[PDB]
Amino acid sequence: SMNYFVGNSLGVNLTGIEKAIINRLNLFKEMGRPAQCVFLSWNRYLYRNAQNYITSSDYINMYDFFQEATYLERNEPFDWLSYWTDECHYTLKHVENSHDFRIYDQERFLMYAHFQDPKYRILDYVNHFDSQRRKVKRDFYDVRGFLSCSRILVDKQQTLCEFFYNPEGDTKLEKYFSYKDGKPEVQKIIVYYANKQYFFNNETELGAFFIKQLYQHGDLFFSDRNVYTAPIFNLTPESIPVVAVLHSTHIKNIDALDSSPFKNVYKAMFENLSRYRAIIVSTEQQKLDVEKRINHTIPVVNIPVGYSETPVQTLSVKLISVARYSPEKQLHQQIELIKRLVSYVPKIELHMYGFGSESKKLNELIQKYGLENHVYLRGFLSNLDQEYSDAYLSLITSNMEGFSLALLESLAHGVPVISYDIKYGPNELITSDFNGYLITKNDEDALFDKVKYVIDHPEVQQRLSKGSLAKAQQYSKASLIKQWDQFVRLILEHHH
Amino acid sequence: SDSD
Ligand SMILES: O=c1ccn([C@@H]2O[C@H](COP(=O)(O)OP(=O)(O)O)[C@@H](O)[C@H]2O)c(=O)[nH]1
Repeated sequence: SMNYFVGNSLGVNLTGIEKAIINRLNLFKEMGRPAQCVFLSWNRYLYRNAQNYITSSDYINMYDFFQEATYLERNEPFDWLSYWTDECHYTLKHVENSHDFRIYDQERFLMYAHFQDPKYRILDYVNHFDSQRRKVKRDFYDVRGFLSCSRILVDKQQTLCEFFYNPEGDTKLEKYFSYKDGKPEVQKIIVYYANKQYFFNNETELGAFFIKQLYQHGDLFFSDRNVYTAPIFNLTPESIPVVAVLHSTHIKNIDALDSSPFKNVYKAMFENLSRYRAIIVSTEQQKLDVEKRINHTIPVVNIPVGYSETPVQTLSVKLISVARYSPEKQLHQQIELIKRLVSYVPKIELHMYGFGSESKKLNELIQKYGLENHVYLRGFLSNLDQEYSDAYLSLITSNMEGFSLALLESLAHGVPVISYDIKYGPNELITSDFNGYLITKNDEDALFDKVKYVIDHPEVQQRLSKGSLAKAQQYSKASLIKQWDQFVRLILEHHH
Repeated sequence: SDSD
């Protein structure tokens, strides 16, 4: 009985979905159910990126699995430099301003080696050259130490084919490529597994094979990176139970519920809905829309993507905004709001945490309106727990939203909120006159009036802040555990 | 040209 959360990889900076997959793993750990993260892409850094969040036992990477490197950890470091000098009698030439070396057999140039670290304990790649200095092969090293993939080059350093090795050096997978729109596209895959050879045309067919090899009767799969995982499960049998998790809005236009096409990333799942046992969304509002859109052809269930768990409310009057600096969030309006408010409340300040394209434009409107000591673009911040202790109110002025971990955390710190009434997320975390207020989309005047009203009524802000503590508590770890356990119990018995 |  194993529960597989299938995303794609883990980066250095975790995306929303990667965060959601890890958080679901942690809950399943506590609850006591077997869970692992399944990753699909080839990433010879995955073990480093993962180390700060999960254990080697906690995930199976597809390429690690067929390279017999699942659960493996770091080798003892290996002095490549002395191997090449003392054992091989090669001549090494450090490149300045880098962690690189050219490697020579006397006058002959052999190899170009990139080390990751400046202590040269993490060999990253090594390029090989023929007698005409043509670069013929690239050797790509896993951070754990072994040579993970060799890549054969043609023409202008174009990728022709790749070989993937277990740590002892045996070839376990082959891949062949042809270029399309300037980029290599897979045209074949060979896999050496079970003392046999297996053949495929693309990486969706290999994933489907991967999935089948993990499946024992009783297992449960979760499609979390549906642009990739949904085409894969669509090529595996219906006897293998799988739940589609959506992690954003399901349609290109939220304003045409009945008719808007589904988002591109969810098309293949929605076109083969009977493959999946259920869909999981993060809000009750989105559960209701998807249920109606699919005509209840399968269960839809809302389970939040995050949970709630320092001094708070230590109250100048601090407004806050935790939002990427992007068009959707319409952060200028928050500047406009402050423009009007400072004349009535001049001890006011508005801290906007996040980053993005729209920073320059936002800095300008600050200068234009003389608010430089009232509106601060504070950038991205690794933890905001100190920033929340003295926040009077938070503001959301976006035109489209999703369930916000940030909003959930801010409500755990007693910070009430005023938000436009847009989908999705606001309505999930914000009961009007309980922990904040919901405003009609783009009503900058009702926004002003409601923001003004709470400032002029601290005792209201107390109620709202107490309501935010009450709101947060409904998203407890144990609340999420209970939903998840129930959902898994119910899904598996219907699939009996 | 020798690095990537
Ligand atoms: O400046 C920032 C902005 C966001 N976050 C964190 O990003 C997470 C996800 O927030 P949200 O869902 O708003 O991010 P989005 O998915 O919109 O980028 C939350 O835990 C926030 O605390 C942060 O630490 N600092």
